[PDB]
Parts: sequence; C-alpha cells; structure tokens
Amino acid sequence: MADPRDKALQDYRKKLLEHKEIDGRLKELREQLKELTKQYEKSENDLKALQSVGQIVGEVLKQLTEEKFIVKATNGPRYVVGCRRQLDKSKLKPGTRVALDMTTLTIMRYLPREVDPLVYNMSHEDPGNVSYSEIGGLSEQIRELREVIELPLTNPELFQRVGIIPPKGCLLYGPPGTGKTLLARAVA
Amino acid sequence: AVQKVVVHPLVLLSVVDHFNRIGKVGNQKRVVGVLLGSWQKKVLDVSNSFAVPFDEDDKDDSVWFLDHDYLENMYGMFKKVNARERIVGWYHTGPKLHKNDIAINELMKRYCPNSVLVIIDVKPKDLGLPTEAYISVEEVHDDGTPTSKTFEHVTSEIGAEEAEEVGVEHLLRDIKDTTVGTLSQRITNQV
Amino acid sequence: EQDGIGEEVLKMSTEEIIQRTRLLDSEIKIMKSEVLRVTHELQAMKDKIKENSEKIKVNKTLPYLVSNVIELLDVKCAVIKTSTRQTYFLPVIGLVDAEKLKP
Amino acid sequence: MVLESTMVCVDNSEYMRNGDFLPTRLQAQQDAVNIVCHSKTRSNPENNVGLITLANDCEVLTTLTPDTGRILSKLHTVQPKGKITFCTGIRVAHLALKHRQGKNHKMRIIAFVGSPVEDNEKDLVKLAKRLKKEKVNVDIINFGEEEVNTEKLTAFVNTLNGKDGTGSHLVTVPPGPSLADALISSPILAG
Amino acid sequence: VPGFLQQSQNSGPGQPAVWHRLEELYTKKLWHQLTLQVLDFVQDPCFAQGDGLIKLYENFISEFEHRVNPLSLVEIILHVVRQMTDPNVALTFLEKTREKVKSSDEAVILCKTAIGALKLNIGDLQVTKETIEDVEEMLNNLPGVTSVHSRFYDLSSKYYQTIGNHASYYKDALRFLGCVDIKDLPVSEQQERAFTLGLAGLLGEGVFNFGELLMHPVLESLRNTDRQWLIDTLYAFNSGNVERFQTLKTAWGQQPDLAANEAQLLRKIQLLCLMEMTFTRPANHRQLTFEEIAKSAKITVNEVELLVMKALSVGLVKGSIDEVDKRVHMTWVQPRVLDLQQIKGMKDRLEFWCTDVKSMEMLVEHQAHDILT
Ligand SMILES: Nc1ncnc2c1ncn2[C@@H]1O[C@H](COP(=O)(O)OP(=O)(O)O)[C@@H](O)[C@H]1O
Repeated sequence: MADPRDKALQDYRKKLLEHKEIDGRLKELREQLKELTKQYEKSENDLKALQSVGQIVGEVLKQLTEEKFIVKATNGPRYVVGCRRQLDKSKLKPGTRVALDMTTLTIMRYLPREVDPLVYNMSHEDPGNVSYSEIGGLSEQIRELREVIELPLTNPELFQRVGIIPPKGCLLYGPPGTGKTLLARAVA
Repeated sequence: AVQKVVVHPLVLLSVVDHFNRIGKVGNQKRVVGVLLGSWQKKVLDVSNSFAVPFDEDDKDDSVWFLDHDYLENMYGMFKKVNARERIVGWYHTGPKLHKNDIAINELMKRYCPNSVLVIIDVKPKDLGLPTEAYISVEEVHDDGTPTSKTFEHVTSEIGAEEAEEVGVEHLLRDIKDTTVGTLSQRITNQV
Repeated sequence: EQDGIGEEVLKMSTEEIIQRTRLLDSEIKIMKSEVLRVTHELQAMKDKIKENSEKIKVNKTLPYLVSNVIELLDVKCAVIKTSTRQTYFLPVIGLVDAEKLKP
Repeated sequence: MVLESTMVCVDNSEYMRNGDFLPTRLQAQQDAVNIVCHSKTRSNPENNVGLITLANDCEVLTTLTPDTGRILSKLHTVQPKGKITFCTGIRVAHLALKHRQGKNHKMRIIAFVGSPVEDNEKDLVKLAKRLKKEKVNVDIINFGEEEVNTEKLTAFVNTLNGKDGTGSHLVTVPPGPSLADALISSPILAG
Repeated sequence: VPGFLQQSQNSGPGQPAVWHRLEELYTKKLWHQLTLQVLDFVQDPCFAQGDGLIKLYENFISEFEHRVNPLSLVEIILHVVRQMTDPNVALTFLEKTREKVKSSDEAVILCKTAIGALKLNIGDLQVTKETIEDVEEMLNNLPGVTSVHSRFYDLSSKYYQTIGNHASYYKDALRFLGCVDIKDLPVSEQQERAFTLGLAGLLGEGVFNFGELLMHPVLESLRNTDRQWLIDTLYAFNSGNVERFQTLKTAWGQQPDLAANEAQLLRKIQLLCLMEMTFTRPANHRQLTFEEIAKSAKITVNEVELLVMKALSVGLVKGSIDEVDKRVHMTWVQPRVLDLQQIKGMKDRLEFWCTDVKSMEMLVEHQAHDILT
C-alpha cells in the first residue's frame, strides 16, 4: 500500500465508503436539533406568556393634579390613580382610553379609540385606483377641482406667497350618472 | 457595562444568617454562595440568593471548591418555583479579600457571561460601608505593562420595593430615623 | 472519478499515504467529536421540553371562564369582555396564535 | 455494599498526545475509566464516583455522584492540551472528599499518571504524612511514558500506608502493548 | 523510513547520539520528546540545508501523526519556510499547512502573521493591511498565548516603514514590549528597539513624550552609554524647557528624520512648557503673565495667543485668555508623574487638609452637643 497504484486506489475506496457514511447522519442530527430548538423556542415563549396578569380597561374623566387623575372603569366605579414612570402625562387628555393595573390600579398604558362601527366604514372599500386616465371629457372641471383641494394639502407655500387660506371644499351640481363620485375618488 | 447594582434586602440578610449557620463550627471566616439576579438594563437587580459548600486553604491560596452539582440542582429548584429569577453571580465576605477571586470568577462566568460579585461586610458594619461590588474586565494592564486581571468597581446601592418596606417598617419600631428631619436631625447628618 | 484514478497515477508516494489520511483522519476526528455533542444535546433538550410541557400541563387547568374577543391589536393585543359582563385587557394572548383568532 | 467515595484522577496533559499505547493513550485511559466505574457500581449501588483532572488546573467536572452517565459524557472532549500539576491534585481530591454529603462513606482515590511528574520529594511526603493524619488511601496507576518507580512515587506509596497499611498499589504498565488486564489483576479486587 | 535518516544522517553533528536517539522516539510513536528533538535540530544555528530533506520526513511525521499540537508544528514550519528562501511557492506551501489545521487550536492566526512576514517585502499594500486587520479580528477571548500579539506586532513593526505609522507604531511598540516580558536577547538589538521607540513617540501626534518611559528600563538600562543625546532630549521634554543648546544638539546628532520635523519639535515643546509653568505655582496665582511665556518658551509676544489656543484646542488645558491685562487664566486638568520626593510635599498638603477637617468638626460637636442627642 506504499506505492501500488491499485491497492492505494483501494486504500481510500474502503475509507470513502466510511467517511461519507459518518458524515451523512451528522447533518441529520443537525436538522433534528434545529427543529427541537424551534420547538423549545415556542415553549419558552409560553413560559413568558404564562406569567402575565391581565389588565382593567377604563377611561380618563379629568386630571386633578400633576399625579392625580380621575378615571372610570367600563362597568364599575370611579377612581383616583397615577402613572407608572414615563407615561407622557401631557398625552392623557379627558376622553382617552387607558388600561389599569389589577391590584396597584394605576395606569399602565393608554389606548386609542375605535368606537361605533357605523363610522368604521373607511377601511373596507378601496381608494381606487383611478388616476385621471379613466375619467373622460370632464377635465376642465377637474383642473378647477384640484386647486382648492389638492394644492392646499400638498403645497401650502403657494398660498403663502399671495397670502390666502382656503381649505374649504366644493359643491358638485349636475344631473346624476355623470361624474359626481369619480372626481372625488380620483383625487382621493 | 453596568451602571449600578440594586441590593434587595433579603440577600445580604440571607448571607448573615448563613454565616451564623456555619458559625457554630466557624473556622473559615468567609462564606461563598450563589447570587441570583434579574438583569433588566445597564442597572442590575438582585432579589434572591442561596449558598454553596466552599473551602479554602491559607497555604498556597489556590485550592478551592465551588460545588457545580449542588449549584445545578438547587438553582433548578428555584427556577421551578419561580421562572422569573436567574443567576447573575456570587458573593463573599471578609473585606480583606483573598486573591483567589480571579479563579472563582473565571470558573462561573460559564453560567453568566457578564458575571458580577458583591462583597458584604458582616462584622465591619459601623462607619460608612453597606456593601461593595466588583466587575470583571481584563486588559493587558496598560500600554507598556505585562498582563493582569484587574477587577474593576461598579457603584452599589440598597434598593426598596413594596412588600419589603412593609417588612422593614414593621421591624424597626425603635427610633427608625424618623421622617423628614428636624433641626437636630439635619445637624447630625452634617456631623 | 477520473481524478480519483488519476491522482493514483501521478504521485504514488506523495499523497496516496498522505492525502488519503489527512482529509480523512481530520474528517473522522471531527465526525467523532460532533456525533456525540449533538446527540447528548439532543437528549438533554428533549428532557427540558418534556419538563416544560409537564409544567404547562399543570398550570393549564380546568375550569375555564368563557368570553368573546371584541377586537384584536398588536401593539398580539386583545380586548376581552367576559360573560361576567367585565371588559379586561391583556397585552399577551397565550396558548393560541393571534393570526388564528378572530373577533 | 461497602460505603466509600471513589475519586478517579485522569491525565489530559500534552504527554498523552502520543501513541505508545496503540489506539490512543486517551482511549487507553478512557477504557480504564470504564472498567473502574463499572466495578464500583456493580460492587455497590450506594457508592459514588467523581472525576478530577490535573493538567493546567484541577477541575471537579463531575462531583461525587452515584450517577455515571454524566462522567461518561465528560470523558469525551477532554482536550489533552495541559501540563501536569500533581501536588495540588491530591489536595483538591482530599478536600473534595471532606465535602461528602454522605459522611459515613470511606475514602479511596485512584489516579492515572501518564506523564513524568516533576516534584520535590519533600512536598509529596508532607502530603503523605498529611494523609496519614487524615486516613485516605490513594491508588497511583502509571500510564503513558513512564519514568518507572521513582523515588518520588515509591516513597509516597510507602509513606501513604506504613506498618501494615492498605497495600495501595503503585501499578506499573508496559508502555504500549498490553491492555488493562494487569490493571484488573490486582487493584480492582485487592487494592 | 528509519533508513531514510540513516542515509540523511549527516550535517547534524554527533550523528549517533541524536539520530539513533531520533529513531527511538518515533518508532515508539511518541510525539513530544520527538517534538522537542526536532525543535532542537531546527533551533540549532547552522545552514540547515536539509529542509527539503526533512520536509519529506515532516510529511512522514504528518502521515501517522493523529495527535500532534499544531501550535508547535506551525512554529517549526515557519523556520522551515524561512529556510526555503523562495517566497513564490512558500505562500502556497504556507496556506496548505494553514488549512491542514483549521481546528480549534489558533495557530491559523500566526499563519497569517507568517503570511505578512513574507509579504511585507513583496506585494506590500493590497492584502498586507487585510492580514494586519484579520488578526485582531481574531485576537479575542484569550490573552494566554501572547505569542499571537507578539507576532502581530512583528508585521506592524514591518508596517513601520509606511508613511502614517509613527504614533500607531508607538502605541503598538508599547503593546508588544508590555505583553512580552523577559529580555531574552542581547543589548545589540534591544537598544535599537529603544532607539526606534524614542523616535516613534518623537514624531507621534497625540503623544507629548508620555513619560515613565524614562522610568521604563528598556532604554535607560540599554542606552546609558551610547545615544545619550536621545535620553538627553527626552529629559528636556519631560522637564519641558526649550533649552536651545541640547535640543539643537539632538539635530546635530540625529541627521535623518529630525531636521525634516524640526518645526514640529519646536511646536511641541512650546506647548509642553505650558503644562509645567502652570504646574509650578499651585493655583495660588495661576494668572500667568504673557511675558513669562515669551521668556520661557522664548517665543515672540504675538504668537502666544495662537500658542495657548492650540493647547486649549488639543485639550491639555481648560483655561481662558484676558487681553485687557494680556494675562492668561489657567484651570488645568492634564496631570502626570510627580516624582516621589514631591509625594512628600503632597503628603504635607494632605495633613494640613486633615487637621483642619478634624479640629473644626470638634468645635461643632462641642458647641451643639446639647441639642444634637
Ligand atoms: N366621464 C366618465 N369617465 C369615466 N367613467 C364614467 C364617466 N361617466 C360615467 N362613468 C361611469 O359611470 C358610472 C357611474 O358614475 P357615478 O359617479 O356613480 O354617477 P354619479 O355621478 O351619479 O354618482 C361609474 O362607474 C363610471 O365608471
């Protein structure tokens, strides 16, 4: 096996059948430990999830002093509470929605308001898209629409050169069927 | 990078009794145990601890015994009864500290990477010294100097949460260093 | 397999005893090292996910309150009115997925 | 049935990175650990075996436990990269065996020396008369290359137990050809 | 293979005692006294022409190797590849011996230093800075070897013969000679190390002279006979005077690299005399007059304002300048060594400070003892 080219060829053709056989199951063990670490990740998330307390929903009626508030639970009584440390006391306005501690009962976190689903009718429909290429033959009024609506909110510097305010709004009068909604939807 | 440590007053307290536990056979003049913690930010928090068997020889001062297996199981107990808490380091007493503390620390940095140690002072408790805490960094030493370990210091304080001040204020009951002071109280603070 | 025969042609006492050891000896020592590291860490972490699953089993216990999820937020978040006519908040939901839930 | 505390002491110095024993000197001493851990287990299900290294440090990587599966796991990745330090190896084995949780067990140490030891004759005979004042039997079994039966090794074994002592064998091996058959001849039944 | 050294027995003097000792050691398959024996042959200063005659045997070592420390294995192949004396195939030979141990023993880092040891002579910019940078990317978690930084300085020492390596060399020359400890080689190389160390802090930007190197022995014990002008001009800097005679006599002595930076010499000492004339009076009257700067620094009157705004800009002082009196106010925060005989005067300041605290504490306690309680 020193230097016959036949036997030293067979020196590793008994070895390469072993050294890939010991390498084949090891990446399988890499995969199995990878899936178990993914499963252990879910368990430790639940150990984090198990220890939470749950909170009380309430709303701020008014502010008394720099630390005394008057809140009210959704179904229960009124209270006098405080903040945690850094809850930005200027942001708490009379009418906001907050979340209270269960036992300490002070304010943990404020919440926005998403009430009365009749007004919740803005998130299901589409804005379009319509981009002034679908609308036909009405462009002379379209340009006159876009100065008083689009140009305030996109471009207030022009209204400060001459010195003029208006975000006011229009009235679209005309017999039905023609264009009275698409112009609204195109500029929206 | 540690701002300051916060000593919950059960831990020191639970060191002094354990010094008094071995004090009936007391010939060691040092007590080493495990310091549980709750790392939150650059400021550190400690609220629980326990002890561990440890010995040390005056000759050659480098033969020492932290018990790993006792440290495994009893921390496995305190994890099981409270999964909030984990290890942050260790403690000892005897303010003239043995130089073996390089070896104690570099062992159990494999439990916590940024390991930390707090020295309490059970018998010297008189003038100005609550505790002391070190941090472990290792430069060489300086620009043109040989290698070294060089324990560094992080400042310390004694913390307070609710339902331990309840345990504090019910246990003082004698003079208490009463609330916001009079003329005599402020002058003694100046003394 | 041409180079497998062809390297047995050129250098007969230079890599036939050498190359067919060096990248196979260093292979089998790393394969011996890493067949036991992953296997022991496999068996250890099966025990820890066993013990955690036993721990979740005890704290997930009947009886249950029923309720109705009113809405869902993320900053993952839910506002829940119980059938005790009491509205609660939780920042963390628990042993479901937020995307699997609906009001 | 007999109650003792076995403290096996292996070598992982540089001088075990060679092959006078034909597979590997590590695999020679590892299989020696297999036959002594199975011997103390099958002789008594109430004994306990913990390991201690001696190269570059002495580490108590497994404590004195009746478990053996952790010991067999720690036999792997031993990394023989150290340099032998032997005078502290007895002292770190003895004060380990004064932290016994069952203090009715006897005390017996076995040690694997596969490196030439470089120590004073005075230091070991101070350790030998220390063990005379402490009643601990130590079995020194020579491995690897072997400066065979030195004045250091023979006088330590003699002053371990003089005037009809145990018979703690200073076991010598042929450096290479020959398995642990001589290692199971005398000491594993008649120490 | 035993007969391979029986025929290549020559050029190692005392042939039976070292070659027949050699064939005992690897035929018993040991690898440490064998390693000490082969290290003994290569450490031997000879011509050592049999590097090719031993690298076949070194390949025979790596055939049935299976145990050997790659640290000492690469430590001996860097002398072999030094003996090869042909850098073209030497790099390819090194990278093959580099990749044969990619294992957990970090000798690959000193392979990279062995790359730049042969590449800061040819191919000197394009990947030399990369094999500079890659080492301290890996010089982590372990100060225990210290030969890792020892050889990392050795490429930085060859990187001294670039342009902008004067202070960065000077910072690293302290790092090396700090991390290595023993002297372990004669004066005839060490005193030139101190010679290039004194010039590197001389040209360095942020350094003033960084004293206690005068206290550090590797220049004072090694150049106390020759090149005393450099110890003299380090005296004049750490004693901050202009002292125009000998600080010109260093330019009389040192002809290269000193007249080219003579303007920077006079620039540094005129902002180094400031932090000693403010060190002289202990802030009782630290309002220094402008003429005292113009006398000590021997600079003209119109340049002292740009001189003190410079030292304020660098940040070795935090004073201010008035010009209705043209006097300079000094609030100073750049301290230095204070030479144990002046620890004595520092002791007496501390004791006067001590007894004033204690005495009039006793006056307060005795005065208000009745209402203190
Ligand atoms: N000029 C126009 N360009 C493009 N589409 C138009 C035009 N006029 C009417 N339509 C189409 O007629 C439909 C009715 O338009 P709509 O705005 O709803 O009528 P009304 O203006 O009465 O509300 C729309 O779907 C729109 O597609």
